[PDB]
Amino acid sequence: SQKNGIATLLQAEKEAHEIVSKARKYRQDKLKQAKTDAAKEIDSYKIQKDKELKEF
Amino acid sequence: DLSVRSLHDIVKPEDFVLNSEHLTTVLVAVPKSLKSDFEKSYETLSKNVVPASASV
Repeated sequence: SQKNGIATLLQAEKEAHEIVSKARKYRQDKLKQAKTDAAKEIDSYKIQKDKELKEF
Repeated sequence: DLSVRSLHDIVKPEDFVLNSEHLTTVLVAVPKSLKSDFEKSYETLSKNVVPASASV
């Protein structure tokens, strides 16, 4: 009966590893999400200094 | 004699699973007289074991 519990343990091991692969994909995507969150935020801070320099 | 020899001619994908870090493969050489003691004490030999693996 080892050929059934070994296959079920292998399928449960791959299904357990798939959540770690998805967590690694989300952790890989969060670093690009932070850089997009800063690159989308600097452009609103540049135009305030440019409009303040033009008004000054 | 099983002291320096390693199984490399009778290995299959249903007796040794090393595709994940959760499960591993450990070989235990026992005598002919100590087969029932290793089969009965195989569950109590270590925690987190796989049952139904007592086979020649």
